[PDB]
Amino acid sequence: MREIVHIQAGQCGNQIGAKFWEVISDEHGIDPSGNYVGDSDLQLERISVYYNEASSHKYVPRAILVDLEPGTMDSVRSGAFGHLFRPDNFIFGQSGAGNNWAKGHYTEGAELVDSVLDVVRKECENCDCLQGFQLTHSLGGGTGSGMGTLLISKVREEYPDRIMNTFSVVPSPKVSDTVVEPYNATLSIHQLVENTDETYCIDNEALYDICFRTLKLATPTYGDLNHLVSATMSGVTTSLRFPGQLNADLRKLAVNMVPFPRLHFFMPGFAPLTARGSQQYRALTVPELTQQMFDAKNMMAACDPRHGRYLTVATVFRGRMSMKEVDEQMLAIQSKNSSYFVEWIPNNVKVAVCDIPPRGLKMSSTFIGNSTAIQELFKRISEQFTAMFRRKAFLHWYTGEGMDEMEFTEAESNMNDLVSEYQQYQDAT
Amino acid sequence: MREIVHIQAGQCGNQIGAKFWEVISDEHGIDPSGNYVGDSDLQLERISVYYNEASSHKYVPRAILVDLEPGTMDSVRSGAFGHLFRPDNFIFGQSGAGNNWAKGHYTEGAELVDSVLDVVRKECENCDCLQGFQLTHSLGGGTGSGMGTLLISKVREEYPDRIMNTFSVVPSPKVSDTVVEPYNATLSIHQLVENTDETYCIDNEALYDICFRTLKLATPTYGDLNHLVSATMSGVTTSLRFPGQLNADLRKLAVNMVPFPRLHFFMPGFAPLTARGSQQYRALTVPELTQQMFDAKNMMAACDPRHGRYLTVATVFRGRMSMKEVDEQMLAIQSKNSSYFVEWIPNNVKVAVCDIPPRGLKMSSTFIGNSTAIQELFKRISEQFTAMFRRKAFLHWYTGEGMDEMEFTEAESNMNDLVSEYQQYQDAT
Amino acid sequence: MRECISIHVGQAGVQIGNACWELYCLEHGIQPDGQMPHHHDSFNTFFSETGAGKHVPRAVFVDLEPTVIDEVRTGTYRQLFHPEQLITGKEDAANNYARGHYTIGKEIIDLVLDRIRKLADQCTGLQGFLVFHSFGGGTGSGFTSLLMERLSVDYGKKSKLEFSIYPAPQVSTAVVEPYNSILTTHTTLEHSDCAFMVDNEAIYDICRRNLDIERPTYTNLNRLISQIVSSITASLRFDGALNVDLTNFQTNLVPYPRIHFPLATYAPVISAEKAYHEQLSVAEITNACFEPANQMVKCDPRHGKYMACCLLYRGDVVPKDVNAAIATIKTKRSIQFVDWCPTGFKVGINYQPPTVVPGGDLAKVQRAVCMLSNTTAIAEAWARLDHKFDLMYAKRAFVHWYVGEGMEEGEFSEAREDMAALEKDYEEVGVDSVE
Amino acid sequence: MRECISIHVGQAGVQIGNACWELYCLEHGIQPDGQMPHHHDSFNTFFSETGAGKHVPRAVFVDLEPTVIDEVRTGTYRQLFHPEQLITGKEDAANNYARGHYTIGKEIIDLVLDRIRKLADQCTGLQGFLVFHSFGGGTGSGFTSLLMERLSVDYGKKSKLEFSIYPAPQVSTAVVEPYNSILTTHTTLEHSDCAFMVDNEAIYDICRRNLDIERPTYTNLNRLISQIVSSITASLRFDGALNVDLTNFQTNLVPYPRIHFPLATYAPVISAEKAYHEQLSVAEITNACFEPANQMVKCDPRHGKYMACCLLYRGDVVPKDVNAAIATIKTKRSIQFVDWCPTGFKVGINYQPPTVVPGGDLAKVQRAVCMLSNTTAIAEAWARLDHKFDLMYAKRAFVHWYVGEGMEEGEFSEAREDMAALEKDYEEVGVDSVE
Ligand SMILES: Nc1nc2c(ncn2[C@@H]2O[C@H](COP(=O)(O)OP(=O)(O)OP(=O)(O)O)[C@@H](O)[C@H]2O)c(=O)[nH]1
Ligand SMILES: Nc1nc2c(ncn2[C@@H]2O[C@H](COP(=O)(O)OP(=O)(O)OP(=O)(O)O)[C@@H](O)[C@H]2O)c(=O)[nH]1
Ligand SMILES: Nc1nc2c(ncn2[C@@H]2O[C@H](COP(=O)(O)OP(=O)(O)OP(=O)(O)O)[C@@H](O)[C@H]2O)c(=O)[nH]1
Ligand SMILES: Nc1nc2c(ncn2[C@@H]2O[C@H](COP(=O)(O)OP(=O)(O)OP(=O)(O)O)[C@@H](O)[C@H]2O)c(=O)[nH]1
Ligand SMILES: [Mg+2]
Ligand SMILES: [Mg+2]
Ligand SMILES: [Mg+2]
Ligand SMILES: [Mg+2]
Repeated sequence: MREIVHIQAGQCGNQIGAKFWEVISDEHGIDPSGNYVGDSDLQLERISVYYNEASSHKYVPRAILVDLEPGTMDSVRSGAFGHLFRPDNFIFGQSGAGNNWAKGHYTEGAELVDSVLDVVRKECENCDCLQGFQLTHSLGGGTGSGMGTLLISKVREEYPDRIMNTFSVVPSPKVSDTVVEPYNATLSIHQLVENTDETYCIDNEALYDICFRTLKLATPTYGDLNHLVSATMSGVTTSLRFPGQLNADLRKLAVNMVPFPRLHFFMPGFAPLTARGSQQYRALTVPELTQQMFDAKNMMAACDPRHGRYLTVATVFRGRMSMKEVDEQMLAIQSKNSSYFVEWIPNNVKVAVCDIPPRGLKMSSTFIGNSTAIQELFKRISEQFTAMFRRKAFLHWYTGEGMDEMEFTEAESNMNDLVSEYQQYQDAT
Repeated sequence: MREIVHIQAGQCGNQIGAKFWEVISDEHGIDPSGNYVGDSDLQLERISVYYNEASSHKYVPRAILVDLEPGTMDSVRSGAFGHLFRPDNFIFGQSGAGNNWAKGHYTEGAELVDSVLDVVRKECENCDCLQGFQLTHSLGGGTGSGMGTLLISKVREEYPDRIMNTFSVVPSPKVSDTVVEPYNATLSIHQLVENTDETYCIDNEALYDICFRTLKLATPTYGDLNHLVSATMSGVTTSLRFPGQLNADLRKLAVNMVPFPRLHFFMPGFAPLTARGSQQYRALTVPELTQQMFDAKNMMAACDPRHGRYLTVATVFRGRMSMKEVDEQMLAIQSKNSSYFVEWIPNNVKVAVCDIPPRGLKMSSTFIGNSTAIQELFKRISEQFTAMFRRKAFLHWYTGEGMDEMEFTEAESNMNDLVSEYQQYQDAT
Repeated sequence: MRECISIHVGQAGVQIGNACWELYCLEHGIQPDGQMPHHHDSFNTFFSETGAGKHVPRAVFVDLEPTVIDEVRTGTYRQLFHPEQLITGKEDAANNYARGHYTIGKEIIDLVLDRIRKLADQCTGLQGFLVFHSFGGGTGSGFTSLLMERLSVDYGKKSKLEFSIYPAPQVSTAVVEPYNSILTTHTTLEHSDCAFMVDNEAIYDICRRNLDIERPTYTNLNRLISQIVSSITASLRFDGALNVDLTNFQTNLVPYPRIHFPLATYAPVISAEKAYHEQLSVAEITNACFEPANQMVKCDPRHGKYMACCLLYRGDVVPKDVNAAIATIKTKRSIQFVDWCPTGFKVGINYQPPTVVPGGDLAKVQRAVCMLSNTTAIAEAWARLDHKFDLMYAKRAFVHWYVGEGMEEGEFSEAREDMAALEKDYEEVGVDSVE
Repeated sequence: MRECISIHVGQAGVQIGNACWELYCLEHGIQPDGQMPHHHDSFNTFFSETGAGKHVPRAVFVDLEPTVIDEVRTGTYRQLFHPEQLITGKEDAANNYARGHYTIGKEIIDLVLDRIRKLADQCTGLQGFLVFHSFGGGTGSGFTSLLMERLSVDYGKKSKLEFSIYPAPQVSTAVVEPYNSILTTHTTLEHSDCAFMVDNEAIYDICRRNLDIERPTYTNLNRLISQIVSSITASLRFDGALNVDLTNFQTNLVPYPRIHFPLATYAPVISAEKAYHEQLSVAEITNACFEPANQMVKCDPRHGKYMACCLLYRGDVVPKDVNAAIATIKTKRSIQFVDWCPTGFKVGINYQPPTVVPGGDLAKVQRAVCMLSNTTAIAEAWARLDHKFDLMYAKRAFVHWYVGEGMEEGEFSEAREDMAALEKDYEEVGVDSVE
């Protein structure tokens, strides 16, 4: 009932997915072999949303894993937790895009996109009632940004009356993993804005602050870093997977948090985050969860709200815990931080409560907030892009694969246009 | 009761039969020696249709294996599964036809055809009530194509009120096994059209793709290549061999699928196909059978139905399975694929259900659809033939054994006439 | 005493009859082997008693192919049937009306008639015939039309009732149904007292929605059919406060010689777990039976008029609320009668509650309603089917199989105009006329 | 004999109905499975009797999302409810009144109307409808509008009482809350006889202060609202020294076609340890009920004037002391009535003391009072909601969603002007005027 399809593109998508489906397996009590070994029957009431029943109590997931190079699939296939995927889903190419937009959207993406479009259509008909699409990709590389944008356009035209969520990874401001970051970003965003519904802008080095400071980890590896991304990934969509006193769903969030079609760039956040040694000295209660959530320190995007305002906010609590203090504390946050909210949107808070606590924790909360602070996130990217394109650098081979100089004209003329309304609304009266 | 006669001509007919009667042996549970070793008496209630009861609980097939050269019989007789055939049936010549039409129709076929007609008549009187003839030949070779139509004419004149089916193997478009392919085909088909009730046009390389794509077998040998042909062969005639909720018979298929006497060229199809490794992750459920059956790529003929329309469509299900879902599904297939059906034949579907599953599978289905896409198959052969015949290439070797120039005139004047009528019906209103 | 024989032809009739005669032994307490563990006749109208304690049925099983009859011999109901009646040929008709009516029909038609006169003389007060034949098939359409000619001449004026299997509009098992149906109806239009219509696609909705079963095999579907079959003759075999005989419906539901095509309906049809939460009263099953979602033919009566009706209750039924519930139906405006039929209902009551076969989908019930309404809603069924056949004959598809087996092209034209005549007369009478 | 049916819409409706029907089961002494170990009719008003000793409710649970209905199916009350009424769609409206009223709402409204017609024809002396729905919920508001329109079209003049969930001024859980409220209130202003208001923040204040519970889950609030519902319905369900009916409630509370928005209150609401140290006298419970800190809508009547009042006392009660308390509260200064209503009181008495649920937050009582007041203090809440909606709509937020889901601008404009006029008329009538 209300199934959603998981799509993974780029190297991050499989790396995030390899740990994402680890989390879902533990929640539903699924052994690595793929056989149910759980005890509670509440988890099996709604199991079709993510997994699919198969012959002899098999539970293969509804996952599509696609990459341009075989260097990522061999890891998940040969490694553990690869025995439950269906090998038909393991779509792979021959060579990577090489961090090229054209080599991920025009030249080689034409023949690969036709193969995946078959499997997703095959998966869609197998579904009972499709609810939406859940996509994971990177905005910095070529395969994740290039084809993933192309796949969205093809999915959008075939399924116009359906919702989709993109858990994109915004390029890090302070550190640049790839030399050519701005060129990939602006080309993807210019095509993403008009053909998507709701995106979660997370950051790479912003995650580094939390694990090093809040979790007090000295060597944060990608295994631990991706684990935090999974927690805020399994919490947003846990409302329809489990019962609750005030339920939510994928469409419910999109109605409350998208005032305008263009303004659909979000900011996630997770709480609580306590280390193994320092968790004995903190009373896990409802009060501190909201306080530990709204502060600029525990935020998953490299943005300071102190320079901006919160347009809308949605908090998805979990675990067995009463609701009276949820609103009385939300009112206190609304009153104490009253200078940090938009005036022409009253009571701009949405709340929802689940029933099943996360593994090894009594209660937790997930915060997603549409804020104006993203305005400076795009300006920094736009400032970097407009400097390099003026020198006409690195584009001597971009034109070699079909794309042309005039393509830059519209991409840049909209990012400054998008940020114009993204900012003029903040001071609008 | 309604006995069937199996005729095998050429090397392919012997090779197909060498594995066909393996399939029948497993279904009816007979040992290689020839003694029943089964467990269920449901198999022996109708055993006379294919096998023949003999003294001391021994069964012998009602099949004759004949070729112009002794190499093929030497393999089957010396090898296993040669101890159940009655040695009288093993008819062989002195030398192969050498891929020559005249040598297989006039010179070396005249003396052999009298010997085989004796065994045909002898077997027919041993029969209780004859139902028809099954013939397996090749349209590219000499002996299978040359004598095969000669035996058809001899059988047709002496049993006029009887049905027969030919499992002809259409020459491959992409690869030509023999240099002189078109000359054999156009001469045989012109003689095939006049006195054949119904034919199954299968292809060779079109079956190469099926084994390579789904079965993911890197080296498809003829031992495994012919296995899928036998399953299609066994699926057609298992309706009268076993009980069913809704039975079909060889006379039912012909009347349902032959709107006009000249239009009896078919396209087979089998489902499901799953490799041993990837069969655990697919839930064998009736909805997936029909969808896997109708897609253009999973076809046993090298002709995509996208460029044509289905005149009539059959479906012979197998195994324990409910009747509602198959009933409602083909409506959904009809509704979704409504643009690929002939307008002046609504409800153009025949459905039949058996009650015994195939070996090692919960259920299966067989598709036999008279399509217009055959039109593109004959045009290529006619185009190839008319190019070579203009240069008179290889002609001087054919006319030296009985044939002459204007013999080719009617054969070509029939193909373009038949393909014209085959074409002026899909666009007819 | 008053005897009726049943003719089952084709795998449709035999499969229906396998469960049809399954029900009668349960109703009359007859063990499958013929032994025994209102009462005492009950079975004398169906179960011709033999010398020993065995009772043998009065059925005539006939088919062309020897397939479907084979499991009947080897089934659990092996000893009950008398081994002579199971007449079998050697090969079927292959959905060919011509084959089953001209070529292979004649070589076996003389054998079934021999067993008819054998059984008709065995009985004393013979009343009529029951026919269980489909339309799509060959042996169920061409062969049974031969019988309608043979029984009519042998026995002038007796009851001839057919329980047909109407081909579905959307659901289509065969590909030559428009050819078999129109040829069958034209020949058997004038040789049938009344023909109860049953559609195959309609019973899926009843089983899927009303009974809530996701796997409706033919075993469960055919069970829902024998209930009406056991209902039409539920007054001959049992004593009731208001009895009805087979000539009653024949006289009450046939206003014109051509318009004799009613349609069956059964009630209540509710599940097992839902039984505990239902009151199951006489007042509601009259409404439950009449709702357009409960009829067994895919033709909503709202599009037309109810020419006539007929109800046969049973069990602990009191004739007052039956009078009350039926009376209020005329007030409700989902019903619409014709002007020249101010009185248009017939009621029959019985003292025997229906009995559910063990392992069946239905639950034990104390009441039963079986409505047989001749209505104008069946006019769309002929017109819609006539459109399909008229499209075939435009380019003479599939014709060469028929012509070469012993029929003429001229015979096809006569059957085409006959359905136009029936459709014109049936609509003209159904629609209002001046003066 | 006088039958009223309950329609529960949305998750709030389903949970409130679960609590309410639990309370009814304890009140009438029926086990959860339908069996049972003044009294017996009473249960014939709600619990329709089936063939066996089981009784089944007259409830119609309807929702779009299936999760809460799955929960209520899996709950301990799985045998009691009739499985057919639990109508579920596939996806919720997601706080979109447009989705809940136009796009998906029309695809299930036919089924819910069919079930309503079936249940209403099942009963004999139908009284009216009780609708348990919220305001913020998109499905709740959309189905409220659609069902009000359909029921008003079908049944002309019957009682239609609503138990809404008013949006709280400070407590808030939605962002499109003003839009949902304005649209539903404009649509159902003219299609409801009398609509009660309940707010969550007020109940939270009551449970915090009067009952002194620090962990007030939704169960306690639902228990409270169920207690008010049972108290208002006990007049029909039981015999007393002075009975009162739903028509009495309407004709004594609402004086005008539009001013039909009362508010509810219950007394006594005291804890368990405080029960021993209290007297629970008629006068003191009457004063506590009239105390402004016990009202269940976050609006203090000191800012306005009472216009009509109805009080139902249940348990051991003396009309003399009831009269004395009413007279002294009438003569008290702080409570102020309107000039043109010299008599603003309606008293009913019932002989059945309330029964406390096991494990409940409340304590056993021998006297209970339910109060329903039509006043002018709701004008401030209407004005606040209108101001919030106007502020949100001044720059066209979420209007793209609403318009894309089949809306226009005239609907918003007319809803705004309609509530402006309604607030103006409410204030003008409530305020004192010369002559
Ligand atoms: N969150 C997270 N991000 C990662 C991780 N590994 C890589 N990334 C991000 O992914 C980007 C890599 O680019 P990709 O889109 O994967 O490109 P690719 O798969 O190497 O293919 P090419 O574009 O052709 O080079 C880097 O810029 C990182 O920011 C990871 O483990 N966790
Ligand atoms: N499907 C299938 N086809 C085969 C197989 N082996 C051979 N063939 C076909 O058979 C054809 C060979 O021609 P034949 O009719 O057998 O000729 P022959 O038996 O060798 O006798 P000559 O015509 O005198 O050479 C080839 O063109 C192949 O297409 C097989 O194992 N499977
Ligand atoms: N109600 C019901 N109908 C059936 C059943 N089995 C087959 N049918 C119907 O019978 C039709 C097939 O035509 P038949 O008259 O049965 O064909 P046949 O009896 O095998 O005789 P031939 O036409 O000669 O093959 C199908 O279209 C089905 O609708 C059954 O079990 N129950
Ligand atoms: N009194 C009370 N109110 C509740 C309760 N649960 C939810 N609510 C109210 O219901 C509102 C939510 O709207 P719902 O009708 O439940 O919406 P939904 O069921 O999720 O369906 P959609 O509107 O389509 O999203 C909240 O604003 C709450 O004020 C409850 O247990 N008791
Ligand atoms: Mg790469
Ligand atoms: Mg050879
Ligand atoms: Mg047959
Ligand atoms: Mg909801």
